[PDB]
Amino acid sequence: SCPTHADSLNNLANIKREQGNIEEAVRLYRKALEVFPEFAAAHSNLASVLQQQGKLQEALMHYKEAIRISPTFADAYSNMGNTLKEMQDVQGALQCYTRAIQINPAFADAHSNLASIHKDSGNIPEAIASYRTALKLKPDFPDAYCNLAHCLQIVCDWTDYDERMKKLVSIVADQLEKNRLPSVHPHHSMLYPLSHGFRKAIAERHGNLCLDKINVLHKPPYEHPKDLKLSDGRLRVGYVSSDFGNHPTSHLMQSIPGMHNPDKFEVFCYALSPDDGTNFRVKVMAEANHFIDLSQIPCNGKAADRIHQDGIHILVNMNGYTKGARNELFALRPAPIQAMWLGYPGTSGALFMDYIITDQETSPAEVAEQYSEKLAYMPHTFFIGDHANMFPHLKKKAVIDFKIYDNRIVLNGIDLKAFLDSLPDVKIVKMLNMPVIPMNTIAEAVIEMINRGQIQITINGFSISNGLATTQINNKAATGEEVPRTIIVTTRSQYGLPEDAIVYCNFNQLYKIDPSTLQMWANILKRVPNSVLWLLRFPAVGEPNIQQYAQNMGLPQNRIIFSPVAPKEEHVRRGQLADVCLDTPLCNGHTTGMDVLWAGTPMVTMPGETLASRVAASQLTCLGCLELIAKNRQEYEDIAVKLGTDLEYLKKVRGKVWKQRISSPLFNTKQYTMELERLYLQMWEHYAAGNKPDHMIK
Amino acid sequence: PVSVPYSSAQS
Ligand SMILES: O=c1ccn([C@@H]2O[C@H](COP(=O)(O)OP(=O)(O)O)[C@@H](O)[C@H]2O)c(=O)[nH]1
Ligand SMILES: *[C@@H]1O[C@H](CO)[C@@H](O)[C@H](O)[C@H]1NC(C)=O
Repeated sequence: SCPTHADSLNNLANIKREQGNIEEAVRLYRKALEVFPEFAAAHSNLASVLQQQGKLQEALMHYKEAIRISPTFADAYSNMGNTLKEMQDVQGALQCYTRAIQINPAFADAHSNLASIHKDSGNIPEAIASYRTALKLKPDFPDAYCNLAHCLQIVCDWTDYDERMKKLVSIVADQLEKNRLPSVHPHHSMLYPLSHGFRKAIAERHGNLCLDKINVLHKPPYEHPKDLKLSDGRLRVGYVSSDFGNHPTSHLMQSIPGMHNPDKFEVFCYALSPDDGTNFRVKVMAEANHFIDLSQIPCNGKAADRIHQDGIHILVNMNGYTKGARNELFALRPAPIQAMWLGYPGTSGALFMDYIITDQETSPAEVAEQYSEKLAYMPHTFFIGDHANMFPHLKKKAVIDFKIYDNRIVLNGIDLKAFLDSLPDVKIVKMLNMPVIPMNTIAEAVIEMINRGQIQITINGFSISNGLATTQINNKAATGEEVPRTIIVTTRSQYGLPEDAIVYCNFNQLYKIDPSTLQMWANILKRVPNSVLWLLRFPAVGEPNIQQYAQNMGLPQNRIIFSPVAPKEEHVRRGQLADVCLDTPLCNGHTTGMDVLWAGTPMVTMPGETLASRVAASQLTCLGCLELIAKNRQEYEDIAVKLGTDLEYLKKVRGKVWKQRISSPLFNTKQYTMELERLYLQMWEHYAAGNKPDHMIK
Repeated sequence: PVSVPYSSAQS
């Protein structure tokens, strides 16, 4: 019955936990509870290591007990909430956090936890308010501070920015060195001024989280295959993604599983997510050699087995530290070779990841210590995209002359050719080359349809769709799931763009912008007097913030023009209206990059050190356009301005991008696949020859 | 109008 005994035990276990020795800690707590079953704090403690070991179901039951025993235990509620949160029961997590606050209004953690839920839900403004409260209540509070900081980042609140950055760094530094799990998230790390050293460390500790979660499974190391004997000479490659369905990953690589050489390769896709219905999921399922739904198999043990089971030589992690990820699977080491690829733009910083697949531009050898994995280079760029398949109606365009611009009123359509031929007067500017519809009555009707805001019209029997109503005419087209079967009109007037300006665009989510980035753009716009910047309300709540800072830089409001976010296909297609994209140098447009290039719209970039900031450069290089790549702020602005003012040049460059986007290897997925295949072989040779992972710079 | 899925955090 003895509380004093039980008390003592507890103290020791706390200690045991201090020295990371979770193993032992747990054993002690459970003994404490055996001596004293009505021991609130024991229950609580035990609960939170069970939580850390990922034994949620049980961890939960303990928190329940603690609370029942000691109903004023605000702390217990708050953690129990976190458990529920991780259990996907947001409903219940929410209840806990709020009970905590109600029981003890002064309790900073619950405020912060609450904010977190909001944050994950999208509601940033409320996330912020709650963080601020938590911080007011407890001013030294790293999780709060760092999350808040990212919220602010996301809506471009740049109050105290410089000094905020210092503090972040300072907090990380402190946390790392005091061996505490750092408050900045590995994915976000990429946005703040931290040493590559630090970024890597962050990734590192987050990796260890998986270790704890699989260690309690006590699984013996796996037996890995050593030859391609059992797999009939074919190397077996496992792609693991929670994004097989409508998500950027699939919009880049859906074609690839399909394009592997069956003679030498057997492809296994492991979905970490339930089939969302979309044709993305359909196609990958249709085309992979084996499609395996792991969202079915919650247990990582079982799932890891199921991989090993399949006899995978190389396992590919398309997720890194993003939503949906199950790195535990990688941490269990079911396959001999395990590589990061495509999905996540940074190091895993983790022992269980052997390679990261990248390229010479994105990750030159100078900055190789950013990464904990060995570099495996693709030959040009490691980036790829399905645009060629998804969006073949943007392979060609036509325009209308209402006075000759390539980007004022644009038509694309699979049957576009066919239609022009029914037309009387089509002049044909050379470069393929661009057909120009003169100001007929036809031209008028079209432009009138646009102006009247009508859905679509018919002309000589061809449907001519207003490219703002795509979802109304065919939602499958609008999302990328189908190729449109109409001819689509796209116009500056649709988005309230000036018919006679230089349009600089950036379609990234606004969190990729910082003060200095906006700065540069300000300078460009001042030096290109007849120009506007085109941006996305992404989130909308960020727009007034940009507008604000825009004006302290002394730009009249009307110099920056916001549009709403649009369905994948409209978003891509309307990039044809821009003259030049200006890439965020803090974090490059990745998918966004490919989308802008597909429209034929040169992009000006300023590669940094972090992988994430060198991707646009890498893409441009593969495309063949080094004159778009700045070495510094100065050069960037010049390149911008030149293209803004020298219309001759612009016409040249734009024409190049447009042609190159076909002729270069960038958007060629077949070639890409084949490259990816050699690179795989290389990796296997090297392992099958008996070596440990080493850089594959070919 | 519209929301598109994108690459995000985790926590
Ligand atoms: O109006 C828009 C703006 C963007 N996107 C898409 O939203 C995603 C962008 O996500 P993120 O910024 O994470 O991609 P990145 O460019 O960082 O790869 C991609 O599918 C874009 O094509 C879209 O469908 N409509
Ligand atoms: C978003 O997703 C695409 C696919 O996962 C990925 O290639 C890109 O690097 C991601 N963007 C960011 C900012 O992480």
